[PDB]
Amino acid sequence: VQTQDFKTAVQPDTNTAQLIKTYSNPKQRGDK
Repeated sequence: VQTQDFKTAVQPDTNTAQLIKTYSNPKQRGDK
């Protein structure tokens, strides 16, 4: 997966979030 540019209160960048994204939404762009 791709890390987000900055962390946000509503969507922080966490390891479990990326693990979930590996199958829920892999082709996601971290650009903001």
